[PDB]
Amino acid sequence: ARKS
Amino acid sequence: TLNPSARIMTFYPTMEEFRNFSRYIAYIESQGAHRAGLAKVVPPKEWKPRASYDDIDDLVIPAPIQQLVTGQSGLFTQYNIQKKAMTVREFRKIANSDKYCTPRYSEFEELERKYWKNLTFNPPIYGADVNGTLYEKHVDEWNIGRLRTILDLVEKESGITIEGVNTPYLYFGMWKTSFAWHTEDMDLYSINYLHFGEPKSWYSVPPEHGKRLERLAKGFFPGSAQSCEAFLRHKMTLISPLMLKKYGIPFDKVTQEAGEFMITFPYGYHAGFNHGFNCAESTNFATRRWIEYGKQAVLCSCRKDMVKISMDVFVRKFQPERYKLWKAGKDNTVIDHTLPTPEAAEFL
Ligand SMILES: O=C(O)CNC(=O)C(=O)O
Ligand SMILES: [Cl-]
Ligand code: NI
Ligand SMILES: [Zn+2]
Repeated sequence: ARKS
Repeated sequence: TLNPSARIMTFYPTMEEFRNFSRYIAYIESQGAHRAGLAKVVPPKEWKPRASYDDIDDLVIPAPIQQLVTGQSGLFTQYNIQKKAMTVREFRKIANSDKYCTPRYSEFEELERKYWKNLTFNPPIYGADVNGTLYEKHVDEWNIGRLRTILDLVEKESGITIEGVNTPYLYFGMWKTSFAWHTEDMDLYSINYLHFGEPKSWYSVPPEHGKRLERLAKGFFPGSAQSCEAFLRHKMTLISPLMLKKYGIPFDKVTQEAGEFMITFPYGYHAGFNHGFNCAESTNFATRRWIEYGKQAVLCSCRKDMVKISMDVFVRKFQPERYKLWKAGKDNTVIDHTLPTPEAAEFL
C-alpha cells in the first residue's frame, strides 16, 4: 500500500 | 471567528517559531488557517534545505506519468500512462523543451486561462511519486522525511511503512501537469515544499464545504459514484473554477513559489497545476485533531491495496474513554471543522  | 471568510492564509515564521513544526501548525490553526483547507508558510530567508540542486541530474524517475485528459465544459477525467524510467536530466530537458514549455504570459489569470483552455491537448509528463528526499541529513527544521508528528505511531508502534504517507515523495513537474481534486489518504494533513523551478498553483475548498463538492462531483459523474462512493480518491477528476463558481461551491486559489511550503488540512479538497519545470517534496502528517477525521474518513472500496490506516492505536492512546464505545460502533461524534487542534490552546 502506498500513495498514488 | 478566526478567518470567517475561510480564505487561504500565508504565514511568515521567525527562525525560532519555525524550529518546532507541530507547535507552529497548532499556532496557524489558532489563527484559523485550517478553515480554508490550505495555507502557505514562507520559511525564514536564512533557511535552506539543500545547498545546490545541480548534483541531482542522475536521480532516476522510475515511473513518469503521461497525463491524458478527456472532458468538456469544465469537467474532465485524467488518465495516466506510465512511461519508461528517465533521469531528472532527461525529464528537465523534455520539460524545458519547446513543445512542452510554459507559454508566454503577463499575469497569473492569463496562464490559468490557458491551463483550462489547453488541459486536454498535448498531454504532459509528470515526474510523480518518486520515493526520496532532497533534504540534507543535517537539516532538522521542517524536514519532510522526519516531521515527528503522531502519524509516526503507524511506524514506531505498528511497524507499518506507507510510501508517500509517512515517507517522502518527490514530484518533478512540467507546464500543465495537474493534480486532481482530492483530500489526503485517511483525510490526513499534507505538507508540500517547492524545492526549485516554476510555480505550482492550487485551488482549495474549505473543509466545512467539502460535502458540497462531493455531491457536485457525484452529480456530474454518477457512474463513477455508483462504482465507488469515494471515487474522488482515484485522483482522476478535474473541475474548473468556473464550474465551482457556477454551482456555488466556495473555493480559493493561491500560487506557491519555489522556497515556499503549502499545508493542507484534514478534509481540505484541493487541486492544481504546475507552471513549468519544477520539483516538489511532500508527505502526510497528523495532529490530535486529525484522529476524529481518520475515524470518519470515507475510503475507496473498489480498488486493490488503497491506503487504509488502522485507527485503533490512535483511539486507544489519545481517546481511551471513547475506545470501548468506538470498538462497538457506537461512537457518534460529530466533527466541527472550525475548531483548532487542542494543541492550539496555549495560543488561544
Ligand atoms: O504536488 C502535487 O502534485 C500535489 N500535491 C498535493 O496534492 C499535496 O501536497 O497534498
Ligand atoms: Cl460517470
Ligand atoms: Ni494532496
Ligand atoms: Zn474506488
